[PDB]
Amino acid sequence: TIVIRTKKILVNPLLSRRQLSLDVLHPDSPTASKEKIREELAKQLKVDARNVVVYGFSTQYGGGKSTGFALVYDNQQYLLKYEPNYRLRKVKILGEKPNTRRSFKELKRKIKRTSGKAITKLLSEKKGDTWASVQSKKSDHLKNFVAK
Amino acid sequence: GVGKPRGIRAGRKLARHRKDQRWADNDFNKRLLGSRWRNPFMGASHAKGLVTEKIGIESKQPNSAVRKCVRVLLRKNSKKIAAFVPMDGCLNFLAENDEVLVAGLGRQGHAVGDIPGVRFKVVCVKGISLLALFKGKKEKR
Amino acid sequence: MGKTYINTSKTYSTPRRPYEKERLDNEMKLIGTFGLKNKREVWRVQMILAKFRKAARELLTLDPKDPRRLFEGSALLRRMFKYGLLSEQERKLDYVLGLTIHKLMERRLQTRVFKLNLANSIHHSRVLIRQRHIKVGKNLVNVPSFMVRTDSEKSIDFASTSPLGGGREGRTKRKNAKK
Amino acid sequence: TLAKAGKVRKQTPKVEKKDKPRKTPKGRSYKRILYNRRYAPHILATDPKKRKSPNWHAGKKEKMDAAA
RNA sequence: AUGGCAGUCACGGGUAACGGAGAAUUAGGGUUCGAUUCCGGAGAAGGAGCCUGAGAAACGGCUACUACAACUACGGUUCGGCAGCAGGGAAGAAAAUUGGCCAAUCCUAAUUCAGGGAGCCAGUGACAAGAAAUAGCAAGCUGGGAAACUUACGUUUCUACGGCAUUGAAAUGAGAACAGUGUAAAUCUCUUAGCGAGGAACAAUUGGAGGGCAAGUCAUGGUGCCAGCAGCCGCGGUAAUUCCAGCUCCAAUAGCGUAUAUUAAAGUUGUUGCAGUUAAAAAGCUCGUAGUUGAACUUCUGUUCAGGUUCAUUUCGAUUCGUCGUGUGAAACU
Ligand SMILES: [Mg+2]
Ligand SMILES: [Mg+2]
Ligand SMILES: [Mg+2]
Ligand SMILES: [Mg+2]
Ligand SMILES: [Mg+2]
Ligand SMILES: [Mg+2]
Ligand SMILES: [Mg+2]
Ligand SMILES: [Mg+2]
Ligand SMILES: [Mg+2]
Ligand SMILES: [Mg+2]
Ligand SMILES: [Mg+2]
Ligand SMILES: [Mg+2]
Ligand SMILES: [Mg+2]
Ligand SMILES: [Mg+2]
Ligand SMILES: [Mg+2]
Ligand SMILES: [Mg+2]
Ligand SMILES: [Mg+2]
Ligand SMILES: [Mg+2]
Ligand SMILES: [Mg+2]
Ligand SMILES: [Mg+2]
Ligand SMILES: [Mg+2]
Repeated sequence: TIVIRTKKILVNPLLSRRQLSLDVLHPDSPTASKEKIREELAKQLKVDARNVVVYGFSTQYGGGKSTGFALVYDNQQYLLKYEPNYRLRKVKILGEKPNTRRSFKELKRKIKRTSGKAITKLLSEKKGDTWASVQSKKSDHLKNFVAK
Repeated sequence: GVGKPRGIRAGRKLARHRKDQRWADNDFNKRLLGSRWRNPFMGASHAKGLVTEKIGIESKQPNSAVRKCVRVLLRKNSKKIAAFVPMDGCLNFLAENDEVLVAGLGRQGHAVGDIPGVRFKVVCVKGISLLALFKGKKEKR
Repeated sequence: MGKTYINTSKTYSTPRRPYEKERLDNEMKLIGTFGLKNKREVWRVQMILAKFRKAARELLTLDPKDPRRLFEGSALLRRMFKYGLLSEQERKLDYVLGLTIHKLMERRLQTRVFKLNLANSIHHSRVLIRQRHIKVGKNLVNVPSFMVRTDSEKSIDFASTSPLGGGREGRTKRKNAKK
Repeated sequence: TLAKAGKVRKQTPKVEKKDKPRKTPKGRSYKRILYNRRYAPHILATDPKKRKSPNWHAGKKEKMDAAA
């Protein structure tokens, strides 16, 4: 199978995590799937898989070696507060990313031309996804998850 | 010594002298006197125009021949132009009043040794490169 | 809003005299000797040899004990060594000049793969280092105009390529229909 | 004149081109063939003062065979 | 009060002139450009005026005029100024999508969560730059050869080799693709399984073949000073080496012609580095303030010490693949 060598590692107590460079050796098989790399790593570190997030990879011009960077968080409860909204939909935890631009630009249109009376109403119709909403969803992953 | 003065204090002199004695150069005297801007193209490299009529011109000295030429009207400039239509059948494509793209022949001035007072080449008919119309497998309207 | 900042540079060099009988003859005798493709390549090489001598002359213009020369001179030589253009016993800058384009041409992935009996020809080799059939260092080299450094001239095989790994390109397409 | 436009071309009998027997290698190959047909050591071998013109083979079938 | 500036060029005019950082070619010295990512300046239709503010004469704020753009029930109105992006019109030789997003870089705000055509993504994109395929190997036939075997054209062999509408299987990106990587998403690249090359194929052009300028001594066809070529010499008037075209060749080659400005060749604008009897060029001749240019003298010199430096060496100690230390002489430095 694969052979991973961990390369450059820092210790960030601030965001409570350790950052490391990864060098996957797959001489034979094609680039490793982030997923599979996620676990062969968690095993060498001996840490829950979901508390280890791996991002950015490459693949030297045909040679079976891929470089990448990963993250080790101690509390998935920390990981959930720090990681980016986009990395979460990626583990299928946060979800969708609907097209805000267009409509938001159009509401600006109406609102900029009204008095408070209606404005409030309009606002009660701008494409969802509040941050207040992002949190409640983040929170639910919090309680409902426990293990390792 | 020679004419030029060799003083370390006389730089000014030599300087003004060169700036002066330099007008004796046509290449200099040329661009320096915004001459390029007064020609029919107004400095330009190419010019669009409408065919005023296909006329023919006679060769000079040891040559005797009917050269194909089109009298063109440049657009923003608005001047009468003498334009030589290149290769063999060429003029057979230029229909009177079509749009033509013209450029000069070897340094804007002397026409090809053969031609008389023609200073331009015709490269496009209705916006269709001539060469293209010259080779069957290319284009035609 | 386009504001690039990467850098240009032409590897070319157009010659003044466009039809030198004697010059063209060498370029061709050269292209045929090194399995080149276009005259360009040949100039690409001359242009390189240039940067070296122009830097050698630039340095010779200095006192023999110039902080600059002493440092840049040596480092230039050190580089002629890593690419093996001058032999150990050819330190002195003055030698940087007597460098045949023929010599610098010989230190290419092309010229090497062939002179390493690793190919049937100056050409055979050319399509090879192309089909990936050749790995150098810990990486694979595809570009025939590689500047083969001395140190790594050992590491030159075919890692996981049909002629060492596991072929089946023209083979597969072949044997299946035979039946 | 005028109507005398392109008198020549119109009068020319359109001959056709010899449909490529095989192919003309385009790439290092062509430059290779050339290297061989002229600067290959057997020609640089015989006098450099008595070697033929890269087109004396004007396409002459009679001198084409005499050489080969 | 009467000064202030000026041939050591005032004042005035031109500039297809916003200044720099820099850009192109360069023996040296030069020549020509700099709208254009940095900086500084100026401006927002022209022009003046102003509110406000710590801060602008702002201008994606306001007032009037000149010329305009949008609506009108013609009373009146516009948060009317794209030299911001995306787009039209116009000009013209000439320059892309009325796309995506806030994920990265930074910015702004009451501000860890909000907004940003800054900016980044992507589309268009041979401006331009980097790497690079259009084939490689071998059998056989065969030219060459060649080393040989050897008085002649014959066999062995081999080789820098070199040819082929003959042979043969390996190789392989273009291509096209489940996966993975990458991404805000999407496209692409990269890794990679199933599929993917043998002749009009899966592909080279462009521009020439008298001279300059590399390449036809074809006894080729058509044309007949006509059509046309030609950068400059010159081609062409019935046997064209330059036209039209075939063939074969050459050159640069995913590129190659052309037009124009510009650099070098230009010691053809020359300080370096020209010319001036006759080729262009000494004024007809003298005076003469500006300018340019100016003779020779003023501690030289000697002795000794010292630090290196070099160089020399009928020479010494060390090391090696080329240096150090020691001694003399010498010079000069100090
Ligand atoms: Mg948002
Ligand atoms: Mg004449
Ligand atoms: Mg492979
Ligand atoms: Mg002025
Ligand atoms: Mg300027
Ligand atoms: Mg600016
Ligand atoms: Mg200032
Ligand atoms: Mg715009
Ligand atoms: Mg952002
Ligand atoms: Mg935001
Ligand atoms: Mg407050
Ligand atoms: Mg882009
Ligand atoms: Mg390119
Ligand atoms: Mg995919
Ligand atoms: Mg075959
Ligand atoms: Mg051709
Ligand atoms: Mg021609
Ligand atoms: Mg011809
Ligand atoms: Mg003839
Ligand atoms: Mg040229
Ligand atoms: Mg001149």
